[PDB]
Amino acid sequence: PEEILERAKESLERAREASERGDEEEFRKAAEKALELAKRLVEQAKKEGDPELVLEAARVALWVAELAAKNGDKEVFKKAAESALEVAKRLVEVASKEGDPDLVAWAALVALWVAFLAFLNGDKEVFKKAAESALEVAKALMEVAMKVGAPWLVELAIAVARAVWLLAELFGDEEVRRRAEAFEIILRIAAIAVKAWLG
Amino acid sequence: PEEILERAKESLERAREASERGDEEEFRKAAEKALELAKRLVEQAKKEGDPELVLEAARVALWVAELAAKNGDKEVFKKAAESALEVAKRLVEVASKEGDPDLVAWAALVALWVAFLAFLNGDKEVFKKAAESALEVAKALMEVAMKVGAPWLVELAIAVARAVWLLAELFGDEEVRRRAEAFEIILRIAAIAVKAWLG
Amino acid sequence: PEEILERAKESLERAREASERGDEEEFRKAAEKALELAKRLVEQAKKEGDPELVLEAARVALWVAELAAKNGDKEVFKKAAESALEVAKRLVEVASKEGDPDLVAWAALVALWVAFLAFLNGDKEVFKKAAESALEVAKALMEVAMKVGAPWLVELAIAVARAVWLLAELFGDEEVRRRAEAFEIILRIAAIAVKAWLG
Amino acid sequence: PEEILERAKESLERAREASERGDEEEFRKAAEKALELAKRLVEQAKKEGDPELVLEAARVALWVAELAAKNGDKEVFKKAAESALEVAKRLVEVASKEGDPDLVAWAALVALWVAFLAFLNGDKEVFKKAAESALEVAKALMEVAMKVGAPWLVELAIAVARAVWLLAELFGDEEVRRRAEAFEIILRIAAIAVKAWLG
Amino acid sequence: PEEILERAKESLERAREASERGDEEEFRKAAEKALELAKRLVEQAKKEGDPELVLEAARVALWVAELAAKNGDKEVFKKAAESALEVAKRLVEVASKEGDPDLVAWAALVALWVAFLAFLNGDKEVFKKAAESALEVAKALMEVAMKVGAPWLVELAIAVARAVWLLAELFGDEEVRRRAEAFEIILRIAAIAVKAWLG
Amino acid sequence: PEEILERAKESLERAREASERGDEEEFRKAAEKALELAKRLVEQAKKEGDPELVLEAARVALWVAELAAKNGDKEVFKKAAESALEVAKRLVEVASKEGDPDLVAWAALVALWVAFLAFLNGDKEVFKKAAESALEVAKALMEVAMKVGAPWLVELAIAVARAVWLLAELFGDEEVRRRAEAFEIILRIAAIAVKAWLG
Amino acid sequence: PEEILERAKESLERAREASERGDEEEFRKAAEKALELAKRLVEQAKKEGDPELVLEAARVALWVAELAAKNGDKEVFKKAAESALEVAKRLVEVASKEGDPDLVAWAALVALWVAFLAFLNGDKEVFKKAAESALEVAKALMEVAMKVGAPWLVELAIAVARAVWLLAELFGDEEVRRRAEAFEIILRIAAIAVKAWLG
Amino acid sequence: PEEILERAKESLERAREASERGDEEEFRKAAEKALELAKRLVEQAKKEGDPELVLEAARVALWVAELAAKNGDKEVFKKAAESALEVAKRLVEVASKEGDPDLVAWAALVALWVAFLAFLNGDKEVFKKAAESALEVAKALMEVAMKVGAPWLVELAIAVARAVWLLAELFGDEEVRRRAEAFEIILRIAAIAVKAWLG
Repeated sequence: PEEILERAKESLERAREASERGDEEEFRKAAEKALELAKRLVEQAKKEGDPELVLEAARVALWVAELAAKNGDKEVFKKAAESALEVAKRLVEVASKEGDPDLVAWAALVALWVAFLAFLNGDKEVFKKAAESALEVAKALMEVAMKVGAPWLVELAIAVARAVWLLAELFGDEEVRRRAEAFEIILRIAAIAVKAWLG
Repeated sequence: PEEILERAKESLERAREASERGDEEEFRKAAEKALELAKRLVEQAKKEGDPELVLEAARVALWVAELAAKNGDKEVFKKAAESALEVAKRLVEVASKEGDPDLVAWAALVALWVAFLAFLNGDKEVFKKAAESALEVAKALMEVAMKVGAPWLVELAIAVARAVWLLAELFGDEEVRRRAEAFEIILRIAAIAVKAWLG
Repeated sequence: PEEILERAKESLERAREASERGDEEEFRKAAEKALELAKRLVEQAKKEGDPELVLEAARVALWVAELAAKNGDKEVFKKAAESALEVAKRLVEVASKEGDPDLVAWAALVALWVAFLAFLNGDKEVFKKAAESALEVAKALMEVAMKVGAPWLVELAIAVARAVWLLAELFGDEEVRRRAEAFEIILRIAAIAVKAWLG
Repeated sequence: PEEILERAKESLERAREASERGDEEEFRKAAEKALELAKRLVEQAKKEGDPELVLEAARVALWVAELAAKNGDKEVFKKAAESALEVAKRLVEVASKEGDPDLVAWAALVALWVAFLAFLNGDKEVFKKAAESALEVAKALMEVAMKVGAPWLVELAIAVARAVWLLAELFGDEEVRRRAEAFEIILRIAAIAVKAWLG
Repeated sequence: PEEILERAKESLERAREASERGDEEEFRKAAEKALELAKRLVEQAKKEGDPELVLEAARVALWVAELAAKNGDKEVFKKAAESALEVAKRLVEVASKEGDPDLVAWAALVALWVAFLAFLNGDKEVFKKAAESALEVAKALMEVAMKVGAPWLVELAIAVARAVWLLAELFGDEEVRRRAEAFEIILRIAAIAVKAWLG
Repeated sequence: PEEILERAKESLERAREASERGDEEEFRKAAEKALELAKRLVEQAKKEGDPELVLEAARVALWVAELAAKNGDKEVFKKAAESALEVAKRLVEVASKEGDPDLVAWAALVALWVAFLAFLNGDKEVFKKAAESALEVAKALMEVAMKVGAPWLVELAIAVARAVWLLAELFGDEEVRRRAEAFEIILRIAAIAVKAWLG
Repeated sequence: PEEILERAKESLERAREASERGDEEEFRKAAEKALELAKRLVEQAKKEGDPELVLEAARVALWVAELAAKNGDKEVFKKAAESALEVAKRLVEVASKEGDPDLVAWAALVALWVAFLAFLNGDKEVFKKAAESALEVAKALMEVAMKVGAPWLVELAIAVARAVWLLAELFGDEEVRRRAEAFEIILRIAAIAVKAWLG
Repeated sequence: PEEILERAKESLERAREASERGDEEEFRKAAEKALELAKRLVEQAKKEGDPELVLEAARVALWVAELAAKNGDKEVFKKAAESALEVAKRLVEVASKEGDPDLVAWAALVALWVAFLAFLNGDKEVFKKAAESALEVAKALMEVAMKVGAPWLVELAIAVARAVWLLAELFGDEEVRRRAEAFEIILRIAAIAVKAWLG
């Protein structure tokens, strides 16, 4: 994972330099190499039981995504966002498996950041994918909160729902906005339930 | 119940894989097998006096329902929601029988989640069924609260009424909305009564 | 009263099964048998000085009423609501006779529940009867509060007035709404008087 | 007074039964007999120095008035309200004579209840008479408060003024409403004066 | 003063009886006799240094004024209000002479009550006279407050200004309203000054 | 100063009697004699170092001004207001010379009272003169506050600015209103500065 | 500096007398002599290291400016305001050199007072110069606050920004208003930074 | 760095004098010399590991930028702002490298000040560059806050986001405004996460 991480970082540097200079071939090549290396690192994380590696792969994926938006190359941006959301899902899975809150919060932040990058570039499709992943992460976040105490997870989940709603508000995807509003309502109910259970 | 639970879980995995790959025959087959197994597990729960089994069958039913909405296959979604509401009713029954609050709260959450899935898919019929079941659960929730103390049940019941109202607001079923508003009023009254009684 | 109560309960079960299956003859027959048995039980309560029997007869009557609304058979629903309001009046009478607050609160809740069932079915006539009975119960509630202390009865009475007003608001019976608003005003005055007297 | 009270109560029972059955001759006869007996009891109260008798005569008069409104027989209702207001005036007189607060508060409540009965039946004339009597009672209430301490009388007086205003608001007698608003202003001033004096 | 007071009281009783029966000659005769006797009593108060006599003469004058409004005889009502305001001025004078707060507050209340009686009868002329006298009393009230401590006089003065403003608001005399608003502003300033001085 | 004060007071009594009777020659004569005597008394105050004499001369001038407004004789009212404002300026001067807060507050009140008298009579010219003098007094008030502590002077100055603004609001002199608003802003700044300095 | 200060004061007295009498030649002559003497005194202050002399020269300049506005002679008013702003700049310089807060606050007040005088006379040009100098003083005020503690400087700076904004609001120079609003925003940020740093 | 700093300061003095006198050749020459010297000083800072040198170079760059806006020479202003933003980026880099909060806050303030200078001059291009750099600094600020404690960094980051939004509001660059609003939402989420993590 260490050599993998360093190679992925150097490829990200290549991609940033190619974006500043204005390359495409090296741009997409280093980008997809970084995503392949990040997926390989995610594989290594589960084969060797390391959660932090998943988070770092997510961060690497996020960096690649941000670069695409500055660059604007959508063809690679979509692949990067798909990778980032998949890594977020894997993070949720391993966190619910182990019972570690911080991983869930990082998953929620990764989902929301993919959403924000979409909102910046203006890609309604990946925006919907991101919002769906974020609401799913809110689900799993409330569930973990119920499982392992940590009341602040409840507040974080409600706030993530509100954030998804407001982001859909600015962008305009009323479908996503309706999903988010209904989810905030039902999550307020579940929140009162879990708070009473634990506290 | 254990082997039953594992078989139902594996059938749910089959259904999820069939939904991602895009199957229908295996999709509906594994789905209805999961519902049949969940109903069998509900039977086993009462024949062997286990409440938690009812909750797990509800969760399994809920998972199947969510999948239908992602999939969109309404013909199975309606059966799944009917099963989920019936399991919620059984949960209310056994909870009022024993005097266990947590079961009632889980029933309310199951009803509201069926409602939210309906709101997502946009099926006004099952939405009305879900809202009615939820208000009934609020009734039984206030009743138990009066029976076994636990004041937080009162707040949960009022909040469930408010949630049903707001969900009907977003969807638009003004009939359900009127039922919910009137129910919130009369429940505020009953709430002041029960709070004075217990506290 | 015990055998009477069990027979009334079994008749209620008959009525529920007939409503689910879709009967009318057995429906109305078991319903009117339940009401006759509940009135007989009310008789037994006074002849043997038992208040709780009155409350249980009220509950049985309420159950029959709810069933009519799900069923929609108005011809029996009106008789059931008339019975329920009469039982509420008897409850008020015996409570003011003995000086027991809880009975008065249960009377208020029974009146409001008859009102809510009317609002559900949409029968303005019985709605007016229910609202009148509820305001009368608020009168007697303030009176008892003055008699036997228990300040919370004051808050309950004001809240019942507000609830009658809001229910008339949703339904639309402006006459009942005006009665309720005027009654809330004069009850706020009486409330300040009684609070100063006792506290 | 005791035999007088019992005879008046039995006549009230006659009147209630005649109202339920639908009589007029016995209705008005028992009603006017009850009012005559209540006035006789008021006479007995002053000739034998008993304040509580005045309050009970007021209550009896109030009961007769309520019955008229349910019945709707205005020709007797006006006489009943005139009697009730006169008894309220006598109560104010004897209370200011002795220096007993509770009697004044009961007078205010009697006046407001006559007003509310008028508002129910819709008789603007007696409504104006009632509002005038109520404002007069507020005057005497502030005066007693200044005389015998008891600060809560001040709050009760201001609240009675506000109640008269709101009742005139619902009914519509803008003249009475203007009287009440001006009276509330000047009573707020007098209230600050009396509070500073006593406290 | 004692025999004078009793004769004035008996003349007031004559006037009340004449108003109920509907007299004019005896009405005006007893009224002007009462006012003459009250002025004689005011004379006696200063010749024998008794402040309370002034207050009682004011009360007697106020009673006569109220009666005129119920009666509506304006020709005597104007004389009564002129007398009452003059007695209020004399009360202010003697209070500032001696340094007794309660007398000033009673003067303010007398002025406001004359104003309220005018507002009832609807005589804009005497209304303006009353408002002017009330603002003058507020002036002298702040002055005394500065002289003899007693901070509550400050709050009473500001409240009297606000009351004059609101009364002019309901009646409509915009000139008086403007005077009152400007006076409230300058009195808030003087109030902050006096509060800082004393406290 | 004593004989001067008594002669000025007697001349003021002459003027009041002449105003009630309706004189002009004696009215203006006693008025201008009172103003001449008050100016002579102001001279005596500085020649013999007595501040209170200045305040009493101001009060005498204020009394003359009030009388003009009741009378309405503008030709003398303008001279009286000019005298009063000049006395206020002299009061500010001697107060800043000695360092005595109360004198400054009395100056502010005198200026505002001249303003209020103008607002009553409706003389926009002297109103502007009064507002200018009042804002100047607010300046000197903040300055003294900075000099001799006494934080309440700060609040008094801000309140005087607000009062000048509101008075200009009612009257309508938008120029004066703009001056006052700007002055309130800059005085809030100076107030935060002085509060931090002292406290 | 002492003889210089006295000569400048006497020239200011000459200018005030010439303004009251209505002179121009002596008016402008004494004015420009006062400004020349104040600049000479500013020179003396730095050559002999005395900050208070700068403040007194500023005050003298401010007095001359005020006089111009009462007089209205713009040709000298502009020179006076230019001098006052330059003295304010010098005050800021020497204060930041030494590290003395009070001098900075006095600079801000001088700038705002020049602004207020401009707003009075209505000279948009010098108004813009004053607002710019005031915002510059706010900059240096935050900087000193960061340098020498004294948190109240932060609040004073924010308040000066708000005051500049409101003054531009009343006058109408939307450009200055936009500068001030943006400056208030960025100063709120810098304020949170400095508060966290020090406190 | 010391001689470099002094030479850069003297060149800044040359530029200020040339701006007041109205030069262009010396203006741009001293300006670009100052920027070259500041970049050389930034080089020296990293080659000799001194963070404060970076901040001083930023301050020097900021001073040059301000001067351009007063001067209005855009051709040099753009280069100055580019330099300032690059220095801000370098400051963020070295701060995240070492783990020193104050440097990050200074970077945010530098970015916002470049933005404010742009808003003053009205150059939408550099305004967008500045807003982007500021949001990037907010990102790195939250990241450091998570890294090295110091909760106040969280509040500073949220406030910087709000400030960028409001600045875009006044100027009008709705694109930048949308970026800022979305960033504030996602930063509120990240803020709740980091606060829960640390505190």
